[PDB]
Amino acid sequence: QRKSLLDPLTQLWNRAGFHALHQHELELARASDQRIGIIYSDIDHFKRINDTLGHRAGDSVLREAASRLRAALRPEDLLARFGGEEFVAMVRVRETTELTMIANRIRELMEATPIDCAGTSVPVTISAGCTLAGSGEEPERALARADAALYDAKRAGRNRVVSV
Amino acid sequence: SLLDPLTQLWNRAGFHALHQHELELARASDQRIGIIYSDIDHFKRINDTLGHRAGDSVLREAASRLRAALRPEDLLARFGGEEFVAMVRVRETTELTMIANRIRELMEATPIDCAGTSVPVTISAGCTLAGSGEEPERALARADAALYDAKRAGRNRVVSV
Ligand SMILES: Nc1nc2c(ncn2[C@@H]2O[C@@H]3COP(=O)(O)O[C@H]4[C@@H](O)[C@H](n5cnc6c(=O)[nH]c(N)nc65)O[C@@H]4COP(=O)(O)O[C@H]3[C@H]2O)c(=O)[nH]1
Ligand SMILES: Nc1nc2c(ncn2[C@@H]2O[C@@H]3COP(=O)(O)O[C@H]4[C@@H](O)[C@H](n5cnc6c(=O)[nH]c(N)nc65)O[C@@H]4COP(=O)(O)O[C@H]3[C@H]2O)c(=O)[nH]1
Repeated sequence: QRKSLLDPLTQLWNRAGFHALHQHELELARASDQRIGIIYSDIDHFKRINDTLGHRAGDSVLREAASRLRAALRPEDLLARFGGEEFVAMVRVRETTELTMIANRIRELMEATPIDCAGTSVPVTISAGCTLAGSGEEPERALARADAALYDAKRAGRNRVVSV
Repeated sequence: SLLDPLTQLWNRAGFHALHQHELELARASDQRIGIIYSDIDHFKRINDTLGHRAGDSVLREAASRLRAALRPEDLLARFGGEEFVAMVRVRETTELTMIANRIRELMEATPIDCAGTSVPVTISAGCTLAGSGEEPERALARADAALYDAKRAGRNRVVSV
């Protein structure tokens, strides 16, 4: 099947599939009088995990992450993995306060429970940047603003959310 | 219209009027009609010890917390007394039970402000899914009965049936 729109490892959307889904969400969003929020998150200290315990361990962390995230969001919310240890969500909401709240939700639940990697339990946190797609703003533009907030989130110490 | 004057929530009439529409909706998205039936615990004690204005305020804050604790499409109603009925489309009763306990918890999490008087309140609920072609009223009764068991068991308690 023409399933090259998925991330093989986690079965989430990949960068390409994610970007194609934008337009239709723009439709839905204007439709239901909602806003389009992006949450861009990244697993903290991922190399440390990988280099220390091996690629399988890291792939395990990634799989557990994708799963927790998927489970913490409504069915219609887009969730993707572009590569590395980063998960990007797109949610239809009313205002940014709600987006931040969703972001810290994901963050806390990732922090709340360690992850089993071949009998070795590994504690992980996640950082996120999040923003609303501006009125008449293009998709990539908002994505980059969220990527940049994520950067600031890492710099500010990690395990935190930066709403912008 | 089809509203409870006091709280501007649906009344028994408004409830039954939407039901058939909720059936159609539930069928479309392969969901089940969930009913949560709840009653404020020890409500007369409040009315007596602080007055009908107070009792009426507690009722107003509940409608507001409940309503804020559900999604817009979830039906929230007050038939009368101090009881709030909710109708929510879901896929299995564990989900209905969680929703119920959530409402219960937030009701207990914060006293209710009665004009410079914060009063602790709790709520009890009984919940159930409607069977295929079941009369709303039958489902209503089953949840009302579980609500009763929840009261008899000690209140501040959910009974899923
Ligand atoms: N697309 C999307 N939107 C989200 C998500 N989480 C939150 N929101 C939005 O943010 C609003 C406020 O959410 P809230 O503070 O959690 O406050 C929530 C929450 O207390 C309650 N609640 C509603 N649905 C659920 C649920 O499926 N699980 C849990 N635990 N609580 C819920 O209802 C309140 C408001 O319901 P809403 O009117 O729907 O209002 C929501 C909703 O539009 C999400 O994962 N995806
Ligand atoms: N109509 C209706 N259905 C409800 C309500 N609450 C829960 N559900 C349903 O119950 C499922 C699981 O809820 P969950 O355990 O809280 O697990 C939730 C929860 O962690 C997260 N969550 C989703 N929306 C919200 C929200 O608005 N606020 C908060 N705090 N959490 C949410 O998404 C997870 C699953 O989302 P779902 O796929 O949508 O799946 C949901 C959803 O179908 C409600 O107030 N109204």
